Amino acid sequence: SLSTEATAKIVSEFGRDANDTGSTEVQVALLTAQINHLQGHFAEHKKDHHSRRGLLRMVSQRRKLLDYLKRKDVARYTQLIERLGLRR
Amino acid sequence: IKVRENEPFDVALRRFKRSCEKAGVLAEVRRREFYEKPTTERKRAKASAVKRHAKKLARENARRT
Amino acid sequence: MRHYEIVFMVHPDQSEQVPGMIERYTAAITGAEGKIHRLEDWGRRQLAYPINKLHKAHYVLMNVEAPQEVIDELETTFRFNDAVIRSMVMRTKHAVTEAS
Amino acid sequence: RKQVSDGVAHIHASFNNTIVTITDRQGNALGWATAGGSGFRGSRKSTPFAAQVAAERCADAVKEYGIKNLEVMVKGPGPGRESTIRALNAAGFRITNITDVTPIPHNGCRPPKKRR
Amino acid sequence: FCRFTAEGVQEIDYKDIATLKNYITESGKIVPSRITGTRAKYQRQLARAIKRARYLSLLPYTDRH
Amino acid sequence: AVVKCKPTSPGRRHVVKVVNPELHKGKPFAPLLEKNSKSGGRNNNGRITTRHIGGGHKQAYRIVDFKRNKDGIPAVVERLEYDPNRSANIALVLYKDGERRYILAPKGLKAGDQIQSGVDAAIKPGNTLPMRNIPVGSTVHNVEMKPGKGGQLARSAGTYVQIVARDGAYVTLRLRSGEMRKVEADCRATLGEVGNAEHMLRVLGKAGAARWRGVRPTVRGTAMNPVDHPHGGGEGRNFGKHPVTPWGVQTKGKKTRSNKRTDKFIVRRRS
RNA sequence: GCUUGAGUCUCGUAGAGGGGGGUAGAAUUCCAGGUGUAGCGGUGAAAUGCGUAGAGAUCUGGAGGAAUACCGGUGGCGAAGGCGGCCCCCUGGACGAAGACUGACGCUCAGGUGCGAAAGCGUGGGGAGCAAACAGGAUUAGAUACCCUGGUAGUCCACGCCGUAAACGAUGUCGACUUGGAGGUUGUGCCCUUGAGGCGUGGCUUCCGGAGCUAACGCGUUAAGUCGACCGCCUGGGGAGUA
RNA sequence: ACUAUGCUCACG
Ligand SMILES: [K+]
Ligand SMILES: [Mg+2]
Ligand SMILES: [Mg+2]
Ligand SMILES: [Mg+2]
Ligand SMILES: [Mg+2]
Ligand SMILES: [Mg+2]
Ligand SMILES: [Mg+2]
Ligand SMILES: [Mg+2]
Ligand SMILES: [Mg+2]
Ligand SMILES: [Mg+2]
Ligand SMILES: [Mg+2]
Ligand SMILES: [Mg+2]
Ligand SMILES: [Mg+2]
Ligand SMILES: [Mg+2]
Ligand SMILES: [Mg+2]
Ligand SMILES: [Mg+2]
Ligand SMILES: [Mg+2]
Ligand SMILES: [Mg+2]
Ligand SMILES: [Mg+2]
Ligand SMILES: [Mg+2]
Ligand SMILES: [Mg+2]
Ligand SMILES: [Mg+2]
Ligand SMILES: [Mg+2]
Ligand SMILES: [Mg+2]
Ligand SMILES: [Mg+2]
Ligand SMILES: [Mg+2]
Ligand SMILES: [Mg+2]
Ligand SMILES: [Mg+2]
Ligand SMILES: [Mg+2]
Ligand SMILES: [Mg+2]
Ligand SMILES: [Mg+2]
Ligand SMILES: [Mg+2]
Ligand SMILES: [Mg+2]
Ligand SMILES: [Mg+2]
Ligand SMILES: [Mg+2]
Ligand SMILES: [Mg+2]
Ligand SMILES: [Mg+2]
Ligand SMILES: [Mg+2]
Ligand SMILES: [Mg+2]
Ligand SMILES: [Mg+2]
Ligand SMILES: [Mg+2]
Ligand SMILES: [Mg+2]
Ligand SMILES: [Mg+2]
Ligand SMILES: [Mg+2]
Ligand SMILES: [Mg+2]
Ligand SMILES: [Mg+2]
Ligand SMILES: [Mg+2]
Ligand SMILES: [Mg+2]
Ligand SMILES: [Mg+2]
Ligand SMILES: [Mg+2]
Ligand SMILES: [Mg+2]
Ligand SMILES: [Mg+2]
Ligand SMILES: [Mg+2]
Ligand SMILES: [Mg+2]
Ligand SMILES: [Mg+2]
Ligand SMILES: [Mg+2]
Ligand SMILES: [Mg+2]
Ligand SMILES: [Mg+2]
Ligand SMILES: [Mg+2]
Ligand SMILES: [Mg+2]
Ligand SMILES: [Mg+2]
Ligand SMILES: [Mg+2]
Ligand SMILES: [Mg+2]
Ligand SMILES: [Mg+2]
Ligand SMILES: [Mg+2]
Ligand SMILES: [Mg+2]
Ligand SMILES: [Mg+2]
Ligand SMILES: [Mg+2]
Ligand SMILES: [Mg+2]
Ligand SMILES: [Mg+2]
Ligand SMILES: [Mg+2]
Ligand SMILES: [Mg+2]
Ligand SMILES: [Mg+2]
Ligand SMILES: [Mg+2]
Ligand SMILES: [Mg+2]
Ligand SMILES: [Mg+2]
Ligand SMILES: [Mg+2]
Ligand SMILES: [Mg+2]
Ligand SMILES: [Mg+2]
Ligand SMILES: [Mg+2]
Ligand SMILES: [Mg+2]
Ligand SMILES: [Mg+2]
Ligand SMILES: [Mg+2]
Ligand SMILES: [Mg+2]
Ligand SMILES: [Mg+2]
Ligand SMILES: [Mg+2]
Ligand SMILES: [Mg+2]
Ligand SMILES: [Mg+2]
Ligand SMILES: [Mg+2]
Ligand SMILES: [Mg+2]
Ligand SMILES: [Mg+2]
Ligand SMILES: [Mg+2]
Ligand SMILES: [Mg+2]
Ligand SMILES: [Mg+2]
Ligand SMILES: [Mg+2]
Ligand SMILES: [Mg+2]
Ligand SMILES: [Mg+2]
Ligand SMILES: [Mg+2]
Ligand SMILES: [Mg+2]
Ligand SMILES: [Mg+2]
Ligand SMILES: [Mg+2]
Ligand SMILES: [Mg+2]
Ligand SMILES: [Mg+2]
Repeated sequence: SLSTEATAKIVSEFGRDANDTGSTEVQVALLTAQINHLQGHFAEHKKDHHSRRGLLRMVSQRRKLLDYLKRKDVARYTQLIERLGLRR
Repeated sequence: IKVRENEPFDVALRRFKRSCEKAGVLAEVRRREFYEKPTTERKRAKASAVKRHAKKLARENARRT
Repeated sequence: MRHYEIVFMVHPDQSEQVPGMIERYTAAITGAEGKIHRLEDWGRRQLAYPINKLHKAHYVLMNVEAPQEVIDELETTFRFNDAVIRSMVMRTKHAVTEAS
Repeated sequence: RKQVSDGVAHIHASFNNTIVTITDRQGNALGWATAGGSGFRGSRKSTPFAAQVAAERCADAVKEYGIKNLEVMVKGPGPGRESTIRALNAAGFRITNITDVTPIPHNGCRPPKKRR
Repeated sequence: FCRFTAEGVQEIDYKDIATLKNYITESGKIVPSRITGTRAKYQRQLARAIKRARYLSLLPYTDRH
Repeated sequence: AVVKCKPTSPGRRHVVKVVNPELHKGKPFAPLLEKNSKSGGRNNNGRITTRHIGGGHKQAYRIVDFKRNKDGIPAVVERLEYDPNRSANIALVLYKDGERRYILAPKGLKAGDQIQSGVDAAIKPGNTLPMRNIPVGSTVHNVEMKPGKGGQLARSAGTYVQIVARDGAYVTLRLRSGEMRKVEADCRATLGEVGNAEHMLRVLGKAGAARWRGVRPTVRGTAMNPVDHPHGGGEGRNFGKHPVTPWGVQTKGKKTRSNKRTDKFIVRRRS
């Protein structure tokens, strides 16, 4: 469920400091980090539908933060997506 | 289950069996307990238990006996 | 990385090899970072029921920290070996001591 | 001829029958009797006394072997067994120990359907 | 009586069988909580340890082996 | 793997191809293939002894090693190839000292995997061993019936033998027929299952596809005249005869096993 | 802007949450082998069935499949369907503790899309037990049933379909608010652990009851009370959830 | 053990 070193690495990069860990910029990166880690898990398995429910929670949770971020500030919205590799 | 009873005694006395198994093998796994029926017959045996226990507190009525 | 608690049992005649067996399994794990926390050979203990039509197995508790690559290589050496009568590998919750 | 010291009286007590079978120490049959073999047929075959008389009929017909003392190994439920062991004393034996071999399956095979 | 002790807490372990054999009946079956006290949390740990001990042939599965 | 073909023509409607992408797209390794001329069913005396064989695509023989001796020499699998001579696909194994040879491709094998053969080795799919060294209750293939020979049993796509027991010098094997056959423990067996298990799900789809596999049409006895086949004649779809071969021997339940030299080795016949 | 809703991280706690792989013991059937002598089996009572070719019973050694006794509870987890031997692998959520951060990011949702017991269906495995269909013996006025002896699809597995159930608390989701008692379960505080305790306060949960509501039955801080947001649905019975 | 049925309408 994402190691503490993996979260702390992303937290102390996108945000201001290690203290700041709840920004829309940070939150979207932690979801994206976990969603990509789960693609290996759903490459095989496949029938694990209960875990997919948690994944599809993360996916929809991400899009509501991104859609919030776009309406709030278009500048940092476009800069965040280029770094993470979203919008396909 | 394995009951020797020393030497002078004999007279069965094997409640060790009767207060352990017998009913478990027999009147349960003799004929099929249709998955749901246990869930039904337990929950009524469970509801009948607390029906008596809740009444046992309110059993102290007038009586006059 | 992860802590484990390996408890395997060995056939009576091959109990003389167990001093050697432990040295081989230690060398596998101790090379890859994680140390062995406990060494306790239980000895030729009686079985509750016969396994493989015999009594008296030679029990060995290791208890060790290791990565997942080494522990599964050790798990495979138990199945491809007629000397070892059964084994099991428990999870983490830190290291321990004593108890028998 | 043989002349065994001790044996094992296996009792297979089902609801319908009570099959007594006296064997030796190493599970090797010496003789037997049944509630159906005693006479007692139909409703009479499923009773405590019809098992008693079957054990009395199994008590003799193993006198050639000359068993002094034996172990009981009851099985199934049945109306017998709490009556059949009484018969082994009254006949002429010494019961060393009484045991159960009632085969308890640890939820294994689906039993037959309930009857109406 | 209840759990381990006043300042016990601890965790019910499978290796020791002296304290563990008190929590199984003479046949080999597990004794329930309503006979031997015990909080539900430790009765689950106990049950799990009895099964782990059974696997290693430390405790027996039954007395017809 | 099993791809169903779109119905752009009748006889392309029911076609179901076994496309293996991991197979080789190029010419095979020339030193290990000689020519293989076709019999058309006929023998020494030029007479059709086996009916319904004739024609098909010209196909060269790969010199596949079944015995698999060359001991104590690890060998890297270079590439998985097509074999027209066989149900199962083959693997071009490059031995560390610089030989190449073909082997039957097991299930879990790929271009890059390393394989060893001999007495010691490791218990892993592809590694040939004597069946004495192999664990009881394990899946093998390419099994020898006699020590030192090639490999008779379990060489067809998806096929495998399971080792049931080991009585001293003899090993009891449960074959894919269901027959439990006793073989010598010194005999060798390549570990795992034979690959290309999708082979069975291929469906040809046209009459032509059987022709280019070297099969010729089977004519039914009932169609023929009395002179030709025991089933024969009748004025419009008659029979009234117990099923039989063209040579009168009863088909449809009639044991023709009569070896009697090898009946000692068969534990239980198949069912 | 703000921070109370909502979300993030931090350290843990419980759990048949899931998916993949192993392995254990009891038992059933069967397989060959030893013993052994007439029955066994079954039933309301019988018979078909099985047995002198030596069954049943008993023991020895295998093989295979499926399901996990006891723990086990008005216990737990899951959105629902549902989920119980033990062990590792990957993995989703829940809750608690005190902070720090974001700064309304929220709630509902027509269409859309996913998951969805059992039975079915398709291709390929497996097949002990059980068992629709089916057969025979009973029962009966008849018995295409109930009972008995046999018994194939199926139940198991892998992968696709199906998309329904009294899929039920017959109770849509989210939020706020309004007397109590006895418990179960899992947290975390304060105190002497001074001895299986003393005292709070969060989750989830079962039972009884107050006002209030209800046609009544009952519901009743987990509302069917008092209100708000949005959705779904209803408009006599048959015809018909049919054409 | 199992064990069927009761032709129509009629109490302001
Ligand atoms: K389904
Ligand atoms: Mg997450
Ligand atoms: Mg999380
Ligand atoms: Mg910020
Ligand atoms: Mg919106
Ligand atoms: Mg149920
Ligand atoms: Mg010539
Ligand atoms: Mg020639
Ligand atoms: Mg010639
Ligand atoms: Mg032909
Ligand atoms: Mg030609
Ligand atoms: Mg050829
Ligand atoms: Mg050919
Ligand atoms: Mg061929
Ligand atoms: Mg020799
Ligand atoms: Mg032909
Ligand atoms: Mg044909
Ligand atoms: Mg023909
Ligand atoms: Mg003609
Ligand atoms: Mg001719
Ligand atoms: Mg002719
Ligand atoms: Mg004609
Ligand atoms: Mg005709
Ligand atoms: Mg005719
Ligand atoms: Mg003829
Ligand atoms: Mg003829
Ligand atoms: Mg003829
Ligand atoms: Mg046949
Ligand atoms: Mg604040
Ligand atoms: Mg929340
Ligand atoms: Mg704690
Ligand atoms: Mg769990
Ligand atoms: Mg877990
Ligand atoms: Mg789980
Ligand atoms: Mg699981
Ligand atoms: Mg699984
Ligand atoms: Mg077993
Ligand atoms: Mg068995
Ligand atoms: Mg024979
Ligand atoms: Mg025989
Ligand atoms: Mg008769
Ligand atoms: Mg007859
Ligand atoms: Mg006869
Ligand atoms: Mg016969
Ligand atoms: Mg005979
Ligand atoms: Mg027999
Ligand atoms: Mg028998
Ligand atoms: Mg056996
Ligand atoms: Mg087995
Ligand atoms: Mg819950
Ligand atoms: Mg719910
Ligand atoms: Mg795995
Ligand atoms: Mg949730
Ligand atoms: Mg989360
Ligand atoms: Mg808090
Ligand atoms: Mg703002
Ligand atoms: Mg601020
Ligand atoms: Mg909706
Ligand atoms: Mg909708
Ligand atoms: Mg679906
Ligand atoms: Mg499903
Ligand atoms: Mg589905
Ligand atoms: Mg199903
Ligand atoms: Mg099917
Ligand atoms: Mg079909
Ligand atoms: Mg087929
Ligand atoms: Mg069958
Ligand atoms: Mg049946
Ligand atoms: Mg039936
Ligand atoms: Mg019928
Ligand atoms: Mg008949
Ligand atoms: Mg009938
Ligand atoms: Mg009739
Ligand atoms: Mg049957
Ligand atoms: Mg299963
Ligand atoms: Mg599976
Ligand atoms: Mg699977
Ligand atoms: Mg669908
Ligand atoms: Mg729907
Ligand atoms: Mg519906
Ligand atoms: Mg339901
Ligand atoms: Mg319900
Ligand atoms: Mg309720
Ligand atoms: Mg409804
Ligand atoms: Mg919703
Ligand atoms: Mg909360
Ligand atoms: Mg009231
Ligand atoms: Mg109202
Ligand atoms: Mg009222
Ligand atoms: Mg309510
Ligand atoms: Mg409130
Ligand atoms: Mg309140
Ligand atoms: Mg509350
Ligand atoms: Mg509410
Ligand atoms: Mg309400
Ligand atoms: Mg109402
Ligand atoms: Mg309407
Ligand atoms: Mg209407
Ligand atoms: Mg109408
Ligand atoms: Mg319709
Ligand atoms: Mg009539
Ligand atoms: Mg009438
Ligand atoms: Mg009338």
